Amino acid sequence: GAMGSMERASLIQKAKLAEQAERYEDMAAFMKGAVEKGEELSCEERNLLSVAYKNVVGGQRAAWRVLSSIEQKSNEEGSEEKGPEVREYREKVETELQGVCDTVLGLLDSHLIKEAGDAESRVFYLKMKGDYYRYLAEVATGDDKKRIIDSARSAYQEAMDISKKEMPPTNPIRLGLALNFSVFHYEIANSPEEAISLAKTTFDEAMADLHTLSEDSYKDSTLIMQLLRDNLTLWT
Amino acid sequence: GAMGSMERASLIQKAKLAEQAERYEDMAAFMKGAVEKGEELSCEERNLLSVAYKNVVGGQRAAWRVLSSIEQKSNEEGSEEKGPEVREYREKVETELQGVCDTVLGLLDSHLIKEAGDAESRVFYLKMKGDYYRYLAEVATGDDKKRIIDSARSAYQEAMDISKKEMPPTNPIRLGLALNFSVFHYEIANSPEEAISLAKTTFDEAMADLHTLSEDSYKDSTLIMQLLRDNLTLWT
Amino acid sequence: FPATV
Amino acid sequence: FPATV
Ligand SMILES: COC[C@H]1CC[C@@H]2/C1=C\[C@]1(C)C(=C(C(C)C)[C@@H]3CCO[C@@H]31)[C@@H](O[C@H]1O[C@@H]3COC(C)(C)O[C@H]3[C@H](O)[C@H]1O)[C@H](O)[C@@H]2C
Ligand SMILES: COC[C@H]1CC[C@@H]2/C1=C\[C@]1(C)C(=C(C(C)C)[C@@H]3CCO[C@@H]31)[C@@H](O[C@H]1O[C@@H]3COC(C)(C)O[C@H]3[C@H](O)[C@H]1O)[C@H](O)[C@@H]2C
Repeated sequence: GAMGSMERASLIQKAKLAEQAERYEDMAAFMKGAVEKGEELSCEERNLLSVAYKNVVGGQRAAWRVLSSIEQKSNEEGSEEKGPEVREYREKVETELQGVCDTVLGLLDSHLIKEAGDAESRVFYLKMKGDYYRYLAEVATGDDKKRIIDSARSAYQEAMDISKKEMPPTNPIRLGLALNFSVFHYEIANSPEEAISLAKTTFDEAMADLHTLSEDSYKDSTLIMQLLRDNLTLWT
Repeated sequence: GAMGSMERASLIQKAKLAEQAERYEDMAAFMKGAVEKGEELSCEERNLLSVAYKNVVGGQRAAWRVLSSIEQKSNEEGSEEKGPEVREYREKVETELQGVCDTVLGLLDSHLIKEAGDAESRVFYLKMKGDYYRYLAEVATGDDKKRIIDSARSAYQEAMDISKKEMPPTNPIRLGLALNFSVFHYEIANSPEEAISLAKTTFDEAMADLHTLSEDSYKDSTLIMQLLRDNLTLWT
Repeated sequence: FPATV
Repeated sequence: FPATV
């Protein structure tokens, strides 16, 4: 890798600088370099990794949705034939998105997940694994689509099982995992009832555990709780 | 170039798609491909070219300013030494920005400017030439800095001379050229009085020509006129 | 679109 | 920063 000659601490420092500069591709490349040093990641370092790639793939997903919408309209009745360009360019963005998802899934598989033994790291990485298979599922159409969906489901489910055994209901990683697995159910798995049930049960169990927290932990948990409520309001 | 096998019309179509998707790097690469087909650019095509690269370099400039500010603070009295990383990463972004400016200046020199005979194309391209030398000047520090500044000045001045002979005072290209040359004076050439004089004279001569315009042309001219006024309000 | 983190 | 177009 092109980051192989840079010190681990320097890669982490530069990832923070790139974040400040809103240079998320750079941020992600620095954090991939850091992962490839082979040492486990601290809590703060895991957060830099996830923020970097979430922003990169988030932009690709937004662009893919714009292009897919144009493509769909061009395939409606009465639409003037415009040639292959819309499909070609949607395919170009899709392939680049798939490449980023494969890169992240590769980092998790070599070797972040296998060395992650504490709940806060293992659940975090398995949530990421579910997230990036979910992004692959959003664009999947061929023979492999059901297997991609089940890979997302499997990763989310292992993360869910660990989080319920090992973390309090208000833990922000547990909450964000449930938020996203609920969206997986609604948007990917065609299971809106499961999505609603999960979001409601998660919210209610967190409500009942807020009394144990400091003010700073309370702020963190209620932030994601409001996203659960927002989704429930969208869905009901 | 990697765009050499794609039809000119397809590159233009994809540049418009990339704009819609806010994929400005792609947009710029498609328009460079279109320029390299060797045909002159239409008015709409010139606008796609300028929008694409303005957005790319605009992001690089914003990031460079964030990093330069961090670097400066790290060189204040009492600041803890943090090593070479801030300078290195600022240099990385700076070099990428310089590369984009060189690419655009190359397109203008091979061979957009030399084939541009109508005022609306020649002034447009010479404004771009001034703009991208100005961005090079914003980061310049060595033996070449005065020559970079004078290259910006020279391009802006040729554009100014043509625009005054060949375009009405309300022409949007003429107005935007004056806006930017005024900022060149204030921010690059250490000539705030010249910047203020140019912005005021431009605004007043445009005011007096608004009566000749249709409603649609009126909208276009007054838009940039308000930016001249905004700058005058910042400067006085 | 719904919220994810 | 001042306005440019
Ligand atoms: C793999 O999934 C990662 C998700 C699971 C839920 C959330 C996650 C991520 C981040 C790192 C966190 C948050 C908080 C704000 C909800 C955001 C959610 C989007 O990405 C960030 C983690 O928050 C941490 O990092 C944040 C970085 O951004 C700042 C603003 C500095 O705020 C920081 C918080 O102060 C810090 O506690 C949050 O604890 C957890 C891990
Ligand atoms: C080399 O310098 C280019 C500058 C000089 C002033 C300005 C320039 C550029 C654009 C293309 C123009 C404008 C208008 C809105 C002031 C913006 C200024 C920033 O970039 C765009 C040109 O405007 C044109 O393209 C715009 C694209 O964006 C939309 C919003 C579709 O609006 C479009 C306008 O309707 C169209 O007239 C404007 O005529 C001139 C050429």
